[PDB]
Amino acid sequence: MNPIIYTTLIMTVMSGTMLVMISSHWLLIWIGFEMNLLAMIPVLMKNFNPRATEAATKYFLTQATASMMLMMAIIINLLYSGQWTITKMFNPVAMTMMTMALAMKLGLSPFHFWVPEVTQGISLQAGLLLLTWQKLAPLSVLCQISQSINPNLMLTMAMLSILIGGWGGLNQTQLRKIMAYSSIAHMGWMTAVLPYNTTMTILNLLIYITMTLAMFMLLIHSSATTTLSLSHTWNKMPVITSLMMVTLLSMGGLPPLSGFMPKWMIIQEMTKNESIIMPTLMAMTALLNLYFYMRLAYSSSLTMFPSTNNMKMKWQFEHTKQMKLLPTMIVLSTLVLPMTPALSSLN
Amino acid sequence: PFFDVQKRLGLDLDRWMTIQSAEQPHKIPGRCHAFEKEWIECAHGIGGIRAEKECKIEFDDFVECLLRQKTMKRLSAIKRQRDKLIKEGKYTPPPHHLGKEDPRP
Amino acid sequence: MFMINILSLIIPILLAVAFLTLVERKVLGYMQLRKGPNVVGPYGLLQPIADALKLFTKEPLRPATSSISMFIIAPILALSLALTMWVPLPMPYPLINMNLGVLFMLAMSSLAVYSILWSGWASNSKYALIGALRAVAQTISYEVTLAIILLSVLLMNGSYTLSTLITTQEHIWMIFTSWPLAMMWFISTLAETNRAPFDLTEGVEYAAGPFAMFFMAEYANIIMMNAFTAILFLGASHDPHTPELYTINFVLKTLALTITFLWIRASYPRFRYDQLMHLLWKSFLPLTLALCMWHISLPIMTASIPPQS
Amino acid sequence: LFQAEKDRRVLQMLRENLEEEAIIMKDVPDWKVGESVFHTTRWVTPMMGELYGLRTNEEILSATYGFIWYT
Amino acid sequence: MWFEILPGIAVMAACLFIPGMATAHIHKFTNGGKEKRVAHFSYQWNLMERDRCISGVNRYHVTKGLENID
Amino acid sequence: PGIVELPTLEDLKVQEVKVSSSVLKAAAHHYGAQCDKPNKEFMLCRWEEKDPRRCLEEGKLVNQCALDFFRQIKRHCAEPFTEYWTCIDYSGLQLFRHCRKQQAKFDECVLDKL
Amino acid sequence: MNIMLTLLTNVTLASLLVLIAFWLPQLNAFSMKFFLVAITFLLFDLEIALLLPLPWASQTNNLKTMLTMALFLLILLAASLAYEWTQKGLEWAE
Amino acid sequence: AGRIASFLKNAWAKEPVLVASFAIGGLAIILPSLSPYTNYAIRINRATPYNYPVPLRDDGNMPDVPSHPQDPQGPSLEWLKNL
Amino acid sequence: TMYIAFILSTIFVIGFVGFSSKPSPIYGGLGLIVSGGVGCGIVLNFGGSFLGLMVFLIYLGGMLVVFGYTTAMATENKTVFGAFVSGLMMEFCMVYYALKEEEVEIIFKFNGLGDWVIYDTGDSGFFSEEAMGIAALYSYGTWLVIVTGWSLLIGVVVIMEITRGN
Amino acid sequence: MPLVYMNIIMAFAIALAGLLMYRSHLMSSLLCLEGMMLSLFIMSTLIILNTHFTLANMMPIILLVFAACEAALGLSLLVMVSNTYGTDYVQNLNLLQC
Ligand SMILES: CCCCCCCCCCCCCCCCCC(=O)OC[C@H](COP(=O)([O-])OCC[N+](C)(C)C)OC(=O)CCCCCCCCCCCCCCCCC
Ligand SMILES: CCCCCCCCCCCCCCCCCC(=O)OC[C@H](COP(=O)([O-])OCC[N+](C)(C)C)OC(=O)CCCCCCCCCCCCCCCCC
Ligand SMILES: CCCCCCCCCCCCCCCCC[C@@H](O)O[C@H](CO[C@H](O)CCCCCCCCCCCCCCC)COP(=O)(O)OCC[N+](C)(C)C
Ligand SMILES: CCCCCCCCCCCCCCCCC[C@@H](O)O[C@H](CO[C@H](O)CCCCCCCCCCCCCCC)COP(=O)(O)OCC[N+](C)(C)C
Ligand SMILES: CCCCCCCC/C=C/CCCCCCCC(=O)OC[C@H](COP(=O)(O)OCCN)OC(=O)CCCCCCC/C=C/CCCCCCCC
Ligand SMILES: CCCCCCCC/C=C/CCCCCCCC(=O)OC[C@H](COP(=O)(O)OCCN)OC(=O)CCCCCCC/C=C/CCCCCCCC
Ligand SMILES: CC(C)NC(=N)NC(=N)Nc1ccc(Cl)cc1
Repeated sequence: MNPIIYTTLIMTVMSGTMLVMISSHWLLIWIGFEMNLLAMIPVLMKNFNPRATEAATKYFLTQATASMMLMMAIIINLLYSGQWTITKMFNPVAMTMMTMALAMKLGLSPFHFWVPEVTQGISLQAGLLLLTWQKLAPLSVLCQISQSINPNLMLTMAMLSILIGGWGGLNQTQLRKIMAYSSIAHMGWMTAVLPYNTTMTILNLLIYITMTLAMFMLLIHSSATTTLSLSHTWNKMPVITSLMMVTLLSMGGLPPLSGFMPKWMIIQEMTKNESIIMPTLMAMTALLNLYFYMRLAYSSSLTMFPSTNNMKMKWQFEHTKQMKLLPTMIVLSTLVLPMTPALSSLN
Repeated sequence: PFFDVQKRLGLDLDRWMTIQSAEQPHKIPGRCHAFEKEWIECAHGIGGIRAEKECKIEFDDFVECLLRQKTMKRLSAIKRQRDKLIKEGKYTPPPHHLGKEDPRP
Repeated sequence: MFMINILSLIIPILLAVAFLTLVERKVLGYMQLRKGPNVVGPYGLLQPIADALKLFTKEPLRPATSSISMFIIAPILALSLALTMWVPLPMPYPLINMNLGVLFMLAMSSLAVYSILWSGWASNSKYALIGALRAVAQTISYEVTLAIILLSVLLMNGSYTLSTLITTQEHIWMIFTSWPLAMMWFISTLAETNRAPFDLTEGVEYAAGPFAMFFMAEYANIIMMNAFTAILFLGASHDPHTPELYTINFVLKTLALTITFLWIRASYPRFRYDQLMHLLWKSFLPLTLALCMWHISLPIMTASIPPQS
Repeated sequence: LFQAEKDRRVLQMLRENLEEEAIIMKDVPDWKVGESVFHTTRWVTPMMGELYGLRTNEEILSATYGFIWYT
Repeated sequence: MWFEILPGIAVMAACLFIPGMATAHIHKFTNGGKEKRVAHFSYQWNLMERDRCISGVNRYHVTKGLENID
Repeated sequence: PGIVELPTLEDLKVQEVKVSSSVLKAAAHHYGAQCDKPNKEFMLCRWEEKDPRRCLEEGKLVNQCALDFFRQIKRHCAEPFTEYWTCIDYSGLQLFRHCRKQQAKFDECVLDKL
Repeated sequence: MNIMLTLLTNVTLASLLVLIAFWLPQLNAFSMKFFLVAITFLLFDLEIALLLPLPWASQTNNLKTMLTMALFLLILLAASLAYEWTQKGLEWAE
Repeated sequence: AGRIASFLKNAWAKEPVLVASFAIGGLAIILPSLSPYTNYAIRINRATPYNYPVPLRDDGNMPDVPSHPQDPQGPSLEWLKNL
Repeated sequence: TMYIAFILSTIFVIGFVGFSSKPSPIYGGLGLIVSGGVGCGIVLNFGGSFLGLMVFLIYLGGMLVVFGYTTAMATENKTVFGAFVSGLMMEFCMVYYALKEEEVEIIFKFNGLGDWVIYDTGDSGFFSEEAMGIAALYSYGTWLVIVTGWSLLIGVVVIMEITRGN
Repeated sequence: MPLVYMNIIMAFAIALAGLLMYRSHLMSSLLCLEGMMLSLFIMSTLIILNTHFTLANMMPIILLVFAACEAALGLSLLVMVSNTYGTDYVQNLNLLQC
């Protein structure tokens, strides 16, 4: 792919998301979604191989079905209200269809399989962009339409997402599938807190994006896509393994790291509204995520797996490409707990 | 979520198309222009919760103009009663409804 | 009376198709220094009848490995769409006066593309299928070009009404106004109708009766295209009290255009497939877009925007 | 002139329909004659069904499809 | 010679004359010797309906005038 | 909610202008020039009241003005007007372009008489 | 109604002729280059669909804006054609 | 100007169709801006009456609003008549 | 009345049932063509002449032609008949319910009295409201034109890149 | 709401169900995807024309354009998959596992 074409497609994806986030018209929001998907498909199919083609095909099918459902919901809402402005939807059936379409776009359970499938199919940069941006946009739409969301359905989908992410991450071995299930669990947390405080939703989004960027960029730096491939990193650059370990600890919600702040704020907000059982179950279920994070950290940082012989040549040579904002994302993902009251600024 | 660039910069990207009581080409009015205008003027500036709680008469009038559910129900009831009456033969249509009348210019 | 009008529109078209076959044979003969059919009837005025009778009383060869549904539908669709495109044409009064007649013609042509694909896929033969695919590609490309040209021309008419076209051409000719568009329109109509130099398909499975259906559909399409071109670029003067003058003039212009079709077929060699494909996308399409821009800008810069009504 | 004629025709048709409704629905337990379905007292443009509900099928078809089917 | 092509062209012209002439004759016959009304717009359709109503014989082409009003 | 008030059929009766569209279109500019005041009053009433029931008297006045206008035309220029609207009626579109002679004669007649 | 009757008559006559001709003697007893043409045709057809409502758009009072938008659409169509030309999407080499 | 002149000369001998298309497009883009009749076209489009001219209630402070269609006040299409 | 629009809608649903039962790609394409023609008839009968002709032209001539063209250049059961029968039975049951009374037990509430009843007595003059609204895409709708053109150009680039291979 | 809207919504639901129930081919899935857009276009144009929403008449055209672009993208993906595997069967798309 030509660099000019690649940057044009990236800017088209970003422009589609910006159009979705700045448009007050349902037709314009749908147009932004269509543009985002259209420009996103080649980014997935950059490195051409049958696995990438299959991942792109599955992603296209899922996103097209979600877009059709979203347009149907828009039309149904227009039928009973005659309004195009994105506000509290005036029809429960249209609201349910919109919620299901946005859940399918985000990856919430039971619409989650395509997330690990595509993430394994595509490369690390494609997975990073996919997760981050393609979860950034529908969450903005949901935050705009929050006041009409059915709490029962939203919380059911959120809890299912958390459980499914935990169990999938427990069983998986591939780094990209682990990241996909982590994304599913964090989206579950965000959508669980969504019907109560969109500010907490945005805070969780920002923290999750920072941690995911840090983890994916560390994986790109180490050029590891499996557990055993990552197990050789300690013999070439042990600093990266330690940074990855602290990032994994933060993603598990362990205090006093940055990952504990979203869970803490969400628990507080949900327990303000006389909801105890849901926060308790959500907090207890994150232990599965922390378990597979710790299992991944054992193989890379806290132990020394056997190495190979060409690693000496690896030592002789030096990394050339420099990651952008990697130290900043590492610091922001582990040491911003004492700056929690900035959520008022985020408000 | 919603960065109101249109309101910040004074643009009109889609607010012209948002509602059907706005400026239409050749001043073509909508089907329910009056009802929508009344609902908007009732609900403006009081917030979503108060708009839903208070402008219920206006919203119901707008929805009735849009869908014509109650009017269709009333017409169907009248038609059903007329059909039942003419089945027994008690009621007979007038000449104009029967088809022998002079229309109006 | 409407059924009488429909029949008066339909049957003379088929008779004209048959005698157009006869006229094409005679004109080709006289251009090639031969004489053409002058034996079957007086000056050969029984050859279409003899050919029709033979093709009807000829044995068919329907393949065993063929979809009978498509094999029957394709000629029916082709003939129906060939006959349908005559109802909005004014001469001087259309049978069905439509506010948007041009879009109806475009839709009818686009549907008429389906006949080639269905006939190719009905034979269940690989080579006929490949030929049908190439024909479909050529037809859709020249459909794009025809649509852009027809959009460009009607910007000086004000609407999609052929009666309004006549009113516009009351004074002078759209061929005088926009002759490059006339050139490209004529060439694109040739390519769409698959006449020489664009008869790549004929340069097979159907025989006997069903073949005659396709032949009649193609010749009716040729006559309809010539009549449409005559109306669009060679508008005649219409007198409301004596409409027959316009009918005579329109028929003469249509005959002249069809005779020009036959003349070109006799005169010129055949294009290659890739050569004719490059002829459009690299020579006609850029000029068509430029002329579309020019014809959009011209009424605004000269304050000559046609009336909507 | 056409606006006045249209208003007069619409009012006459509405009055005829009201009289026929009063004649027919004279035995329903609770049925007000001429009752509106809107909370407002503002004039509402009559629907096509409100005008041609009780008339002949030929007139109904003419009123609903005459302009569409005329070519 | 080349004029032997004329009989076929003559037959083609005779065949192509029939549609337009027949359509014009039928339009004049079914409308009382006048061109068929072109109702391209709702205003024209309303005019036709008003003409039919004022004629009262259920024919829009039966025109009435000053002798009808007074 | 509420009962729709409708005028009775007795007050909805008025002498209609029983002329065809061709006749109306032939005498269109003159009709608009001569009966401008009642027509404008009725249109203003309709656009301000937004209710057909509130402007019946204006409609009756419009009908009366139209009838007076047509009677005045018939008293003086009945034959030129008849020729003009016969010429207009023939055209399917009822164009003014094809009757520039009958229109000229009618305009000469009305200018000299009225 | 008239158009429906005309279509029915045309279809009926075509079917009758086809069936008469069929039974009168029967008395008794992926190429990638070809695919890209279809996609390019579809995209240009969508552009044509956008460009169709031009005759009515010339009657508006915002003539400058309408002209700018029409020229913008045509320039984008030309740019798509030029991009395909330069990237060899119109080549029939093999 | 030698290089551009040579480029135009070569293009006019190798791709005359492309040269003609680009020239036509350039003229189409530029000419309407540098034309005096665009304002006339806009005025003609604005002068065409589609909707009914709903009258105004007289208040005694409308000197420029005519009281009759034939009154000298109000817009005049004399420019369109002589065009 | 004659319930012409209702009959057209029923035919539309039947064609959809067939093409969703999917006996084969070609037969499904033909059923989709039939359903598109029926929908164009529905919108034309309602009064959207330009939109109906636009759907006809675009959908059938360009969109379903390329589908068949791709299918024709590839050439690569009791379930279909069972699905078709089930769909026909469901549609007939819904039609019978709606005709007998207001079928409100569905997620929506439907009242059947007439598509002529649901119409309005308003009318325009010397212009088409649909045509003017669609032509307002240039006077108004400047943003829509820009975003749609950019989307089309990006789609051209996308289909160029994906089919490249490598 | 009248019965025409009911039939259009039922057609959309049937098309959606057909897409979600694959049989052998990916082409049939794309066909079912395009039927949903046809139903959406019909519903949108009926709603807009019924309420005389003049400025909304341009929405169905934009919807049709974007959905046709999506259809072209899907056809490109389908032909790439067919060139890779030999058939357009959805059974071959199983290299990636959940
Ligand atoms: C094999 C493929 C077949 C595909 C199609 C299968 C289904 C066919 C469905 C037919 C629907 C008919 C719709 C029109 C109904 C009447 C509406 C009406 O009055 O419209 C007035 C309008 C008037 O035109 P207008 O647009 O000028 O209207 C404005 C002017 N006023 C309002 C004054 C009338 O008529 C039309 O628009 C005419 C075009 C109709 C297009 C739809 C029918 C296409 C038929 C050809 C395709 C099918 C051929 C099959 C051949 C045999 C194959 C085996
Ligand atoms: C096979 C060799 C063909 C050689 C060329 C034949 C056509 C000659 C025209 C130039 C070449 C073709 C260019 C494209 C078509 C141009 C059409 C054109 O201009 O046509 C001109 C005339 C019609 O144009 P016109 O001059 O009559 O129309 C006037 C138009 N207004 C009023 C708007 C200014 O048509 C013909 O000459 C017909 C030629 C084909 C038919 C040949 C057989 C008939 C011979 C003449 C019979 C005359 C009596 C007929 C009955 C009269 C009853 C009252
Ligand atoms: C609008 C469509 C019109 C189509 C026709 C237009 C042109 C018509 C030209 C016809 C000129 C007359 C032809 C006469 C040919 C010779 C007739 C005769 O020789 O044949 C007889 C039998 O032939 C027929 O009976 C004559 C048929 C003449 C033509 C009839 C009209 C053409 C049919 C039109 C069909 C149109 C629909 C088809 C469209 C494709 C056998 O006679 P025979 O055994 O030796 O008797 C001994 C000879 N003697 C008496 C001199 C001693
Ligand atoms: C203001 C600061 C902007 C900063 C960001 C700029 C870049 C953002 C991305 C591009 C945004 C384009 C802005 C579109 C807003 C449209 C509204 C504005 O432009 O008014 C229009 C004015 O029309 C003008 O002609 C501008 C048309 C749009 C600009 C020309 C095309 C630019 C395309 C840019 C993107 C191209 C993508 C592909 C690049 C190759 C519409 O006119 P309108 O008010 O309603 O009615 C007529 C009233 N008039 C007569 C007084 C104007
Ligand atoms: C250079 C390109 C040529 C290659 C491609 C050409 C393909 C042609 C294949 C030739 C095989 C012949 C069968 C295919 C056409 C079938 C035509 C047909 O069905 O005709 C039926 C009809 C039957 O008689 P009726 O008219 O119905 O009754 C009155 C009797 N007097 O006509 C006949 O007489 C034909 C009957 C016998 C002919 C069939 C005998 C040969 C069959 C062997 C199988 C060959 C199939 C070919 C496979 C092609 C792919 C390898
Ligand atoms: C003497 C002239 C007087 C008038 C002069 C006025 C100014 C004229 C300016 C003309 C600009 C010059 C353009 C000509 C150069 C075009 C490039 C060229 O020469 O051809 C190369 C090559 C063709 O060669 P091939 O046969 O395909 O391959 C050969 C293999 N051995 O061209 C290309 O690569 C494509 C480049 C152009 C793409 C055209 C696509 C459609 C664009 C035209 C639409 C016009 C829109 C108008 C907009 C204008 C404002 C932007
Ligand atoms: C191009 C060659 C094969 N054609 C002919 N010389 N005549 C022709 N196909 N025969 C014919 C004549 C009239 C009719 Cl209605 C139908 C078919």
